[PDB]
Amino acid sequence: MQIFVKTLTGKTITLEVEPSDTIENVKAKIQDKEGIPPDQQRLIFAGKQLEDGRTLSDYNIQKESTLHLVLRLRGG
Amino acid sequence: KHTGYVGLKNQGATCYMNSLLQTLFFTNQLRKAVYMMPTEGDDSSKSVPLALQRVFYELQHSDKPVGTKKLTKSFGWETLDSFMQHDVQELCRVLLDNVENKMKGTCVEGTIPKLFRGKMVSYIQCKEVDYRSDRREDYYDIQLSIKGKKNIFESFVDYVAVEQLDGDNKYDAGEHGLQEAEKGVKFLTLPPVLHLQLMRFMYDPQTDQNIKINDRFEFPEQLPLDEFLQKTDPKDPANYILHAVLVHSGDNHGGHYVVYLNPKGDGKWCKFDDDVVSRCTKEEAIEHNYGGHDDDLSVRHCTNAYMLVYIRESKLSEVLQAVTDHDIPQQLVERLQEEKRIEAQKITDFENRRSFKCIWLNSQFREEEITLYPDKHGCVRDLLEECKKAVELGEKASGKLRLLEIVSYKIIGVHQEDELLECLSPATSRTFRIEEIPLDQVDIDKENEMLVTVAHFHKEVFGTFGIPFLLRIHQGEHFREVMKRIQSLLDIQEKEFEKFKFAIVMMGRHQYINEDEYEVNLKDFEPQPGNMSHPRPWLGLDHFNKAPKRSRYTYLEKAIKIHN
Repeated sequence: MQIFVKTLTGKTITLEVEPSDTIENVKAKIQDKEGIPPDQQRLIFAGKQLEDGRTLSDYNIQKESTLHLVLRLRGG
Repeated sequence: KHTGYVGLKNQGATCYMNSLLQTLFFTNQLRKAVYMMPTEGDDSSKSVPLALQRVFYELQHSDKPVGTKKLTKSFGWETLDSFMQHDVQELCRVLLDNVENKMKGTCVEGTIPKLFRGKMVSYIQCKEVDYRSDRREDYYDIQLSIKGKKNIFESFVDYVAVEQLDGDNKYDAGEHGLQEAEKGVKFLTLPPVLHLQLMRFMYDPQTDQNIKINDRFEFPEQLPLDEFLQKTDPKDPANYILHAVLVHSGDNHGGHYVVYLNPKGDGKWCKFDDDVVSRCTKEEAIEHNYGGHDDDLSVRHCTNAYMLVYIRESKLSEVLQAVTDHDIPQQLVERLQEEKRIEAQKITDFENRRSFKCIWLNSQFREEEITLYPDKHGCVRDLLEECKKAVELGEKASGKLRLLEIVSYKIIGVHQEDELLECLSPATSRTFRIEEIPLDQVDIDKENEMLVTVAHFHKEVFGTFGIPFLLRIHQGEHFREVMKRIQSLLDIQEKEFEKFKFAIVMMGRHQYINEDEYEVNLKDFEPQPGNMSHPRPWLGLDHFNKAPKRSRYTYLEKAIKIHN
């Protein structure tokens, strides 16, 4: 199934994935296509940030769902 | 405080958490909901909602900065996580989800979505085929693109702007395979509370790493949003008021967070910087966080707004409804009140202290420089008592000390033992002195006596010097006795004493007093009928000094002449 990710330039890219794919697998495909290291990407869907270790089916992500990619501004 | 509200203690690198906590604390409808969560059988160590109830309770009731110590512990964090620098919006997405799930099965269930959840549509049209797809999704925030846009208006325009699904991003229409398509997004619902995340980062190909975008980006005070809805509403326009500005100073993965708010919703802004709340001006919360100032380069360059919080004009009253103690359940107030009492039992592991440099006046009436280490969130009594076990106490004496604020060698007031150390003036002009109260000034007679300020000066009333001191004066006393006391307080030679002169001083104007008329009357040392934050009149001593000196300045000096 094909999902969408909104990138850091606000453009929509496609990803070919399966429901059993883990979040890390999805991030690896985003790295392959966009170049962003997995350890800096965060994916937001329906307000919940997707968590490493869980799968797309856990979040009811389906064909044509859009994920929002962001990165971090750390402070302390 | 100086503002009504108080801040939060920093554990090490918890400024993002303090900022976000203040943001949610002034979401009054959410605070009222959090108070109502069932935490009666919950363990303090493992209850996120209960820890949130504690932080909210203390932020409402206390007037000293609030610790978030238990809050990170309930997250399951060790103390190594208390020095982690994190993203405030990431913490928002995790905390709000965790609490929304914990509110499920309770009475305030669905509160977070009612306040933050919105809906949007993703329309997809194929360019070469009759295939139109339709997808409705939820969201709790909006990631607005920053680079190349001038203000929020342009960034919302670009968000709903139609994008092209071309080349390697062809649309999988299933039947017709990958097709060239057009993707568009429109808004169906804008929640009562709008969290906007400014996408302040990009990939820099020159350094092969991600970079914070410190360019200029304007956000309006009033936000019109009916332009970007699919179906509008003439009876309820999507008009928003700015409620919070989360500012981030610094690097991509390091820096410091601050939060600006107008909690009441009226326009009276104030700044929350960890354990310090301080009023400010609307221009400091808005215009000065557009940022993208690359000139005169200091922190300002990478200091700019990161997260914006708007509230719908028509929802301002329900979201910011006032919170009394009739909104707080009994068992929570008593859980926390009876929770503190177990701490009057318990030397090690203290604390985020500050260094306090001041003058210590001894029993022999001479000065000693001393630097103490009190709790930054402690009071004056803590500082005085901290002094008592760092000095000699006199063999026997009053044993009670006092703190004086001295500007220009005059005592301009005594500080009560209640005053919090944070509210002491940090100005350069101020010098604080701790001295032991003399015996005749401990329990002084109110009707007849009074403690007056004495200071030295030299022929000009503003040319003050030496060491000021407090002197007890008795009603109707003959002045030769007051001089008798003053002399027993300086202890220099008898010869220098008759040279003295004595005067009453008020507002630069001064009147000398007769040493032989003996006229002591308390009415002469009292202000103008109405004034007390007006300089207290004081008694001045006129004579010559013993003072330190400084180098000779030449390297070509002095004169001026035009020879022709």
